[PDB]
Amino acid sequence: ERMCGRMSDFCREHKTTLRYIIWGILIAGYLALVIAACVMNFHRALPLFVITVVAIFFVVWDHLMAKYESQIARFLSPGQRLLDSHWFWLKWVIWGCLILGVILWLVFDTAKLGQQQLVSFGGLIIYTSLTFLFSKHPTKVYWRPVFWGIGLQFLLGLLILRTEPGFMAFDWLGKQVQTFLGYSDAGASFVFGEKYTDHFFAFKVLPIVIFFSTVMSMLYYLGLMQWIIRKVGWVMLVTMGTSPVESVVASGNIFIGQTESPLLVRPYLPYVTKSELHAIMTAGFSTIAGSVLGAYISFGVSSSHLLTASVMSAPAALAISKLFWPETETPKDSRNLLEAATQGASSSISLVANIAVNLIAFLALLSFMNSALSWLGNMFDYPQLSFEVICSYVFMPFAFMMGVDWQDSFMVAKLIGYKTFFNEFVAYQQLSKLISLRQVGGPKFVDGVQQYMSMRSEAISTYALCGFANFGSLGIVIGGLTSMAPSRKRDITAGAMRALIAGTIACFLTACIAGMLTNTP
Amino acid sequence: ERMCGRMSDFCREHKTTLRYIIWGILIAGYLALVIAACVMNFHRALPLFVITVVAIFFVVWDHLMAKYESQIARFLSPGQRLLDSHWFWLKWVIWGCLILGVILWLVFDTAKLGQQQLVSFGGLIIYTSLTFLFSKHPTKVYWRPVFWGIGLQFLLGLLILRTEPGFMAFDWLGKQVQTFLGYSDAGASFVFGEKYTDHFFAFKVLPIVIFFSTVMSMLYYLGLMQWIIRKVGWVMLVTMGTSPVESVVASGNIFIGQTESPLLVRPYLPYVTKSELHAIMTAGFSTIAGSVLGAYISFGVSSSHLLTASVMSAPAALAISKLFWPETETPKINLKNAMKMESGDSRNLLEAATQGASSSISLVANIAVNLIAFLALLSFMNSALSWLGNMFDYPQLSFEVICSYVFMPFAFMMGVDWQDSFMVAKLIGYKTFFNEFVAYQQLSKLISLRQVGGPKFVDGVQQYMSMRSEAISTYALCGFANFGSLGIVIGGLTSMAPSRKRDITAGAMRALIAGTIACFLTACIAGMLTNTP
Amino acid sequence: ERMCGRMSDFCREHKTTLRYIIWGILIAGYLALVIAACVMNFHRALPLFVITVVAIFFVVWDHLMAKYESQIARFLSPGQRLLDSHWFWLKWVIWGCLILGVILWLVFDTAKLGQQQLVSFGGLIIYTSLTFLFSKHPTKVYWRPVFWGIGLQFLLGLLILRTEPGFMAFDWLGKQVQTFLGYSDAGASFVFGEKYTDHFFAFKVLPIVIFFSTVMSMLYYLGLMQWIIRKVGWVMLVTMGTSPVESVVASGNIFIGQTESPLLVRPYLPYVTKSELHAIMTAGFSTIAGSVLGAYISFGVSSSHLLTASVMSAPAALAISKLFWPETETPKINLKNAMKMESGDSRNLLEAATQGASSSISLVANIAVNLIAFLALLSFMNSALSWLGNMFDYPQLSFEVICSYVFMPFAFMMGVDWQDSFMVAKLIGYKTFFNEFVAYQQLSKLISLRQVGGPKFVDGVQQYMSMRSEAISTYALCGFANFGSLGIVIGGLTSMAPSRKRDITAGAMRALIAGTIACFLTACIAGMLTNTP
Ligand SMILES: CC(C)C(=O)OC[C@H]1O[C@@H](n2ccc(NO)nc2=O)[C@H](O)[C@@H]1O
Ligand SMILES: CC(C)C(=O)OC[C@H]1O[C@@H](n2ccc(NO)nc2=O)[C@H](O)[C@@H]1O
Ligand SMILES: CC(C)C(=O)OC[C@H]1O[C@@H](n2ccc(NO)nc2=O)[C@H](O)[C@@H]1O
Repeated sequence: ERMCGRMSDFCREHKTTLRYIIWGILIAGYLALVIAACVMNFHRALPLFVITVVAIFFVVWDHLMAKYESQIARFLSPGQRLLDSHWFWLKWVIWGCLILGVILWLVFDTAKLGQQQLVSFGGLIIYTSLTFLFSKHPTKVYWRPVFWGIGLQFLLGLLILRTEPGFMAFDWLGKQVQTFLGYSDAGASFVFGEKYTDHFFAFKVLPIVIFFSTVMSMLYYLGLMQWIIRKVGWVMLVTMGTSPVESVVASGNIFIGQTESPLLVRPYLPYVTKSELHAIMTAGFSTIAGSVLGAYISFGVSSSHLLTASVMSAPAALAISKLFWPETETPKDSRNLLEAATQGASSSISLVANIAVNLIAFLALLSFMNSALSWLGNMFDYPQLSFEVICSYVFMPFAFMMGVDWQDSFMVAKLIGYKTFFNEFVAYQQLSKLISLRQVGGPKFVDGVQQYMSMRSEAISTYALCGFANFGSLGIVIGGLTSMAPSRKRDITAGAMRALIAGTIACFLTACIAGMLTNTP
Repeated sequence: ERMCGRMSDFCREHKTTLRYIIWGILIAGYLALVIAACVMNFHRALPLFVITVVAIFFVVWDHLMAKYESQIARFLSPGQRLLDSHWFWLKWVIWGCLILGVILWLVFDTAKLGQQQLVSFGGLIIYTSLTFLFSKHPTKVYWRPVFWGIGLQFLLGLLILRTEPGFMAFDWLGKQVQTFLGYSDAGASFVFGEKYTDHFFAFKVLPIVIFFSTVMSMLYYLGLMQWIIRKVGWVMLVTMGTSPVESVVASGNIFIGQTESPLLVRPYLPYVTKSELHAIMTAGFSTIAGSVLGAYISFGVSSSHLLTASVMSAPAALAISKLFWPETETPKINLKNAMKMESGDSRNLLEAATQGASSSISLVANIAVNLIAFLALLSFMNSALSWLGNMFDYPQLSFEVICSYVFMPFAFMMGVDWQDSFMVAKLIGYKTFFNEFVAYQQLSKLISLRQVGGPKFVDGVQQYMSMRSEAISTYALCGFANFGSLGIVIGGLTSMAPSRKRDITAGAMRALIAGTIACFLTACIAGMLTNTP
Repeated sequence: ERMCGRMSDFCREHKTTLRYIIWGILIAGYLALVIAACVMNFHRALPLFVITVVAIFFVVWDHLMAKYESQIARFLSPGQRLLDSHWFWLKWVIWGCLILGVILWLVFDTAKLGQQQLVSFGGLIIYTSLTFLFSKHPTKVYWRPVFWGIGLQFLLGLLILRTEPGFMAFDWLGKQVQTFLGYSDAGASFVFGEKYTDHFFAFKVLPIVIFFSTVMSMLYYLGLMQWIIRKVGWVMLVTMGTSPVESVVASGNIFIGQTESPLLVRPYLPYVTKSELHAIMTAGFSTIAGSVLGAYISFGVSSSHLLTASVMSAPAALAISKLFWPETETPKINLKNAMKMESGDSRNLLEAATQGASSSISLVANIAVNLIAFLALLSFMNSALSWLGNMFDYPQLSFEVICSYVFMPFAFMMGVDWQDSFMVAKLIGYKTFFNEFVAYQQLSKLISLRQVGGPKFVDGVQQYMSMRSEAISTYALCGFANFGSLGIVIGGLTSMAPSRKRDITAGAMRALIAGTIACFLTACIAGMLTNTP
């Protein structure tokens, strides 16, 4: 094999140039594919052209910023110095302008809609105050994230509710995510037989976790996910104090489940601070997944309201995490692709078992609590006593503060009780039943039991229920997070209940703002 | 800012008094609620009133006993001194009186009942004698634990089986255990859908283990379980005279599985002697766990007999271990060290729940895989036996036919009559080679056949057996001693104390036989007390 | 006490005689049973008489070989010496005669069979040359194991395929294995209910794995599989001349999986050379286990071809390993040490069964989860490919429409005709990227389509392929070489021998390619001997 050795030496002589040539050949082939697709039919080939243009623009921008960083920094430094010099009096001007804008908005927009929106605004203020009062570290609170989150959720709500173009983009993104999950559905269909839909959770919801684990492992190996995390971290750090990890988690949870989303930042989980872990859990508890979203738009719940609530939850989750548990402490392996995929698979084999077992145990305990309450009520002539009715009676003032008129406070409180102590699936079933009763028509009160509730109360209830804040969710979150990062086990269980409460309050805040904006048609 | 800090400091200054007052106010409010419930309608509120009275009495009793232990010991000392002084001649009188009482009770009661009761008593004597003969150190035997264990079993059986209020009380306790464990379906149905019943075993029976493990972890963290364990262990320690560590483990094994029982004394596990380790393994084998009790009651097995079997099996295991592998060396664990139990790592409730749930994972996985393998082996064995027996004009030959003749003498000695001893032998064989779940399934089928009625002999094959034989079989099957389950238990124990690995395997096989003999002793006593239909 | 010790000592003195008497009595009883069965009805007792006769013959043969090995070696030595003396000129004559015989066979048989068989032989030559070229050490290649492996494969294929009694024997064995695993399929109904057929894969295919693992551990404890492995390994070692460890491993994979086969030489894994480690990996990747044999035969795959491929894969595996990665260092493992296989440490048979059952859990879990992930990725890939192809007015583009063209040359060289090479190419692609289960499923569907009948071409798409192509595809797919399994093998083997980790990851992909080439060689040899329908 003298010839083989000579050829190997020759290739090694021009190894870099050979690699550059082959990569250039592949790039030329991809560009030829794009150009041919455009030639045959441009409208048909438009998405591939747009994707290619965005990718090439990002590559060029990154290279240019890396090369010309010195000149850009030197040019920008004087502006930063000037801003630092004049901040002392400029902060007052900015705050005054913002207060003036809020006053104008209340005067011209909300006052015209009706009196019920001012109550929504009052509720918003009350909720913020209460969250600050019971915060873990009241003194060490950073108010910039909170105000930015409230303002951002307000703007996004106004961008999705008032304008159709804003609606279209988020609809498109949701469709893409659901289409993505359909693939794990197909794999599970093969492995568990065609009758896998008989056992929905066990044979459908967990294969999603397996597939997402696999893909995320591969994407961390390739290096795209770290680029995404860097870009998101930078933009969010300029716009808010939020750190990159929790910002990315919160953005991901908009369309991804609570159990899947922490896999976005799995490598960083051991080294996150307590506040960032609390923010991760809270962001998980205050959003719903994609498949459930499809099933809820199927039941008859409005699609626009579900989408608006899902999008608005993330800023609200971040603001409530930063207020409820501020950050006092200072922050802070795959040889090839097949290794990435296989390691993802194995991590999944651990995760799924832990999740399932914890969920079983927690639901059993909750049912026992409810049955002991029913027994105690039976001894008092009121066997109907349970968690749901205690919430139907306790939650009425909060429901009224959210904006729903007094008459409909009871039904909204009961729905929130079902949602908190039973998955929001049953809560949305009840809500759709009430919507159907209203649409069919009939007497408002049969004898003394109300049948349905106004349209506006239905919208508020739709906003309030959009979240995975239950105790089964508590179980699956604890199990999954302890499987992902065993080192932080003692820390994960510490902030679980506060995370759950923060998630529920985030849902209530989104509902408060939505009621501030929406009006009965 | 500063005001909040000042308020926090002021609260901390009076933190103890304020917290005590608030907790007392909450307790008083609960008491007022109970009082109001009783006033409104006493009959409905009777359970809550009884629970409150019992809890108050036990709290007061524990507090007083802690307060005046020295005075109690001082008052007791003169009596102990006098008894020690006069024991030299009083021991013979006590022994003679005990022998006379035994003879009188045996003659009158048993001879009135029939011959099967006398046969069961003879079987008890035979089992004890055989255990004594095949003992590790027959010369170095200490008979006091043996006699006291047999006496405690007899007293428990006489108090439950022969007294109606006790029978009703234990039946009620079993019903409550079943009802409590039935709540696992709330989670099983959610996780596995409403069709979870379609796969009965996998999506009903296994989740019960998960729920029980979580509940026991929570109770161990809180400290309710340790209270009962300490009390029963103290009773056994004072009566029989066993060592504190083995007494605590045997008392715990009543309602805790064999795998999780030694975790109570894990910190001191390396320092146990050989005899104590053998007793630990035996007490683990002889008794069943609390999780399986609900499932077995569901099949139709009597709850009173299950509960009585567990309670009587604890002292059975201890006495048989002391007779079978007597201790020949000085123990190294103090009573205070043994009794004290400290949570491994549970700062808050959620951590305890999560830890129990996580352990149930491996438990259930091993259980299911072993079941699959061993039932496949059973089917193959039956087919091969039938094929071999077809050669000799006997195609009915199977595993059951061999087992019925093999184990017949044990069933006959336990007190079962001649004709029914073969079916009990079949059950014993199923339990010995395969875990007791399948044996209990077969027993439930026989019980259902009896209850439904019909011909006792269809053509020439008996369909069901008497009620007394069913009670005896219930007692003789209440254990975890299996050939298949040996390996796992060894591994589990070896995980807790690797330093003792060489010792654990040495006494692993003999503990299984000791546990089976203990089960047979409990069954012998039950057969003696029960009366023929 | 003293009498008991004296009796124990006396029994210890005669312990060996007691064991010998017990074994003699058992043997006499078995012989008496066989005699009774034969005399009652020789027709019914034929199978048991045959089993007894073969068992006695093998026992006698083993005893004679063990006792008189020295005399046999003494007698054989002069002949070997004379052969070595004349070898200098005899080797040319033997080689020329062998080549002449090969040419005569080709001309007389293969040309008459048709052109496709000549193409199959050409493909055999092409595969051998291609493997030689891209070899780790082309200059240092030992050519004896290559020619001897090809010769043994040809001899075995000729014997089984071209002789009817041999063809019937392997069919009979396949049916017996079907029945043996059907026992497990029945035994899983208890755990997963009577509706386990609803979820075919998870609740039928995996219990087969568990039961096979249990049976394998049982047999390993007894010592039969070790006997068979020793005999086959000796047959291959006397001919080829490979090393002891690699011969034993490649001779014990015919029925053992890849993950568990190295346990045979687990103690010596850290001392194996790089070449022998590669041979172990290759023999792992080029054979299937016996657990999956039943399922594949049930789908409709021919049993004779499955068993013939399993048997032929081992010589091909070794020949390809020795061609691809020839040995350049002296092994340090003795033949006596390698052939020795330590029996299971299990105290009894049932402990071994439990150990195997507990071991199977990780294998089943990894299989399931890898299947889920990889099929999800396949669905995503197909969707993206169709989306891209829609832009060029070709939405039919997909993963299989690329595999058909990518792997076509390999199928064509194997001897398949032009028209049917694309379907075999799709099957090869499915087996390479995803496990052979899915490829065999597609093959079963095509065989069912052929058997049912109907139009050969319903449209411009072919429906089913010829019979000979089905046999060739049966041979080519009989392996465990997957991208998905490339990880698990490494993970297990590093667990067995951590010190060798750096070496294991070096020779994994080459081992996988060697396994695939071994499968293709078996397919070529099979296709050269199969006449067109
Ligand atoms: C029970 C099924 C049918 C259901 O949909 O009820 C909603 C509840 O099921 C959990 N859940 C659901 C979907 C998901 N990703 O798509 N992750 C989850 O955790 C979550 O607890 C929620 O409350
Ligand atoms: C499916 C279950 C109910 C069953 O059939 O049980 C048979 C085997 O399960 C072991 N087991 C069970 C429960 C437990 N704690 O609740 N500890 C144990 O060890 C025990 O060894 C026995 O042999
Ligand atoms: C569903 C099962 C039966 C199956 O089709 O298996 C596919 C993959 O599972 C690996 N496997 C399988 C069996 C075994 N011993 O019986 N050892 C293994 O490693 C092996 O990689 C193969 O590709």
